[PDB]
Amino acid sequence: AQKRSEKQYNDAQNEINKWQRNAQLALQKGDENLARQALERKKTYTDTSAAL
Amino acid sequence: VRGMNTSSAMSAFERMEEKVLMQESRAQALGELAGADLETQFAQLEGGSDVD
Amino acid sequence: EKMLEQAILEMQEDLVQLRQGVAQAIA
Amino acid sequence: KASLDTQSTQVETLKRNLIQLESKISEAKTKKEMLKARITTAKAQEQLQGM
Repeated sequence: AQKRSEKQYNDAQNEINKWQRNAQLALQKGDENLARQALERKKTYTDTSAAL
Repeated sequence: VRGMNTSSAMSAFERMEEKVLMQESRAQALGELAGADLETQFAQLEGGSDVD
Repeated sequence: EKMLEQAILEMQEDLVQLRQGVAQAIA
Repeated sequence: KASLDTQSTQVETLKRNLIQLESKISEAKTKKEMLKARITTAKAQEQLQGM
C-alpha cells in the first residue's frame, strides 16, 4: 500500500510537471485559454496529491 | 392528400425523418462529450509544434 | 474489500447513464 | 331559411376549434423536450446522492 500510494503520489507530481510544460507550451504558442485550463489540472492534481 | 391515419407517405416520414435526425444529433452530442478532454487540445498543439 | 468493490463498480456504471442523459439534453 | 341561418353558426364555431387545436398539439410536442430535460436532471441528482 505504501509503495502503491507512493507511486500514485509520484505520478501526480509527474502529472503536474507534465501539465506545467504543456501549459507553458500553450503560453508560448499564444493559447492562454488552454494554459488557464491546464492550471486547473495542476490544482486538481495538487489537491489529489495532498489527499494521497 | 389530407392525411389519413395510415397514409403510406406521411406515416413513413413520422418514423424515418424524426428518428434519423435523433441518432444524428446523438452522435454529435456524444461525440462532443468524448472530445471535451483537455489532453485532446494538447494534441492539437503537439501537431503544430511537431511540424515546426 | 467486499463492500468497496461492489460500490466502485456501481458508482462507475451510473456515470455512463449521466453522460447519456447529457447527450439527450444536448440533443 | 331559419335552419340555414342557425346551422351556419356551427360551421364557424367548429372551425375555431380546429384552429385552436392546431397550435395546442405543437405545444404538446414541445413539452416533451422540456419534460425530458427536468427528468434527466432529477435522475442526475439521484445519481449524485449515491456516491
